[PDB]
Amino acid sequence: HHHSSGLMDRREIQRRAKELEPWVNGFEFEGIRYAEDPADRARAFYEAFPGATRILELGALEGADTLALARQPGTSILGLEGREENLRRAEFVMEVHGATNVELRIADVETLDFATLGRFDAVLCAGLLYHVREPWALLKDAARVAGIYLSTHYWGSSDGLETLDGYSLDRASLFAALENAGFVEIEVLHETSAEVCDIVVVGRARLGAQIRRFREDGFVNAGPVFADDTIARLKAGAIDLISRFTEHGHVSDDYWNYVENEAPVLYRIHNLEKQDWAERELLFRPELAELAAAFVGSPVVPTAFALVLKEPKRAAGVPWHRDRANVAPHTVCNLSICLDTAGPENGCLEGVPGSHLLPDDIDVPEIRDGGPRVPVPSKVGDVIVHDVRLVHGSGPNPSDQWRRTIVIEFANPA
Ligand code: NI
Repeated sequence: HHHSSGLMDRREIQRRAKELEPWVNGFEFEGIRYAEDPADRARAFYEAFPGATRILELGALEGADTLALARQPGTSILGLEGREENLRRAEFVMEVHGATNVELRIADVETLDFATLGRFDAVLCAGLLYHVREPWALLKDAARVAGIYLSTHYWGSSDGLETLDGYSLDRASLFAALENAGFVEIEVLHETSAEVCDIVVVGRARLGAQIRRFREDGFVNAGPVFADDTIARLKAGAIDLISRFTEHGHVSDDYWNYVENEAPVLYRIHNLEKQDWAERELLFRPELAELAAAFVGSPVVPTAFALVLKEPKRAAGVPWHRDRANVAPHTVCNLSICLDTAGPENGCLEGVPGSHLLPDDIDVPEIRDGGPRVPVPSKVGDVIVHDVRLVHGSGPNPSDQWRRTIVIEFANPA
């Protein structure tokens, strides 16, 4: 009757499950109760954060929620646990279900330097905020690593919960802790009583909302990234390149130019990383690939470099188009380091929101004239991120100002 298998054998699953006793929530697997709704909350979690490929769970006892979040493909999970018993139980659960895309670490979140972990797309704080003696600092530490699925409790109001370090948690001190942490975009999904109450909120800080709009609209002004110096060096090198055709007498296949009397107008420097640059190293700065990584996916590689130029007065517009249409949405993005201030009357970016989520075969003039054609204002230093499927264009620059921009294409190696 024996000497056979199981549909790891269920006998061995029973042995190692009984070996790690006691279990706090038990352990079931394929129907059988071995020891005495995470998938639902996980689907809600990905409904709140759709493009998450680098999630970080906090307080992953037994890995119940961890396994749930690891179901979605292309996902990498780091789960931190305080007690090593629960850690070995969770490691066991991952071993059984075959979740090879999960790392479980033993770490106390109360005395942990959160900068060591890195940057994460989303953070799951499921039922532990009411275990720390100062939860606001926990939320702040969460903000340093762009979105949180918080599921916690709160206390009515009437009874005075003193006033400790600026916070009374009640509801006011909760939303004030999330606000002071950095999460400016808060959405309550589920929630009251005179004493113990429950609440489940979603939080997006700066860069997080930028991800939301980049996914919905297809383009975002993600502000600056560099800490002084290198941007002005990029501008100086760029003007150093424009002076080759203008001030000197340069000519090559990468100086794209186009009637009578007036000199040919230069509008694009193709293959910018390959040209004679003293500052092309700045094209490989980690902040750029890190930003494009935060918007697209974690492993990003720069695929194309270019320098688009709007000369003063003479510069004409660029027709509306999609850069590439043979890729899935939210897969390849363009970053645009704006070396000059750009306004609607200066030849700045214009996009049709949501056009990146349209089919492959389209008629560009219909999408263009249909609209809306919304402009993307930018200051010198801002970085514009947009999807390659986005239908985008601009008008001409008839004013005295230049309008120079560095465009770099970041894509997933797949
Ligand atoms: Ni384009």
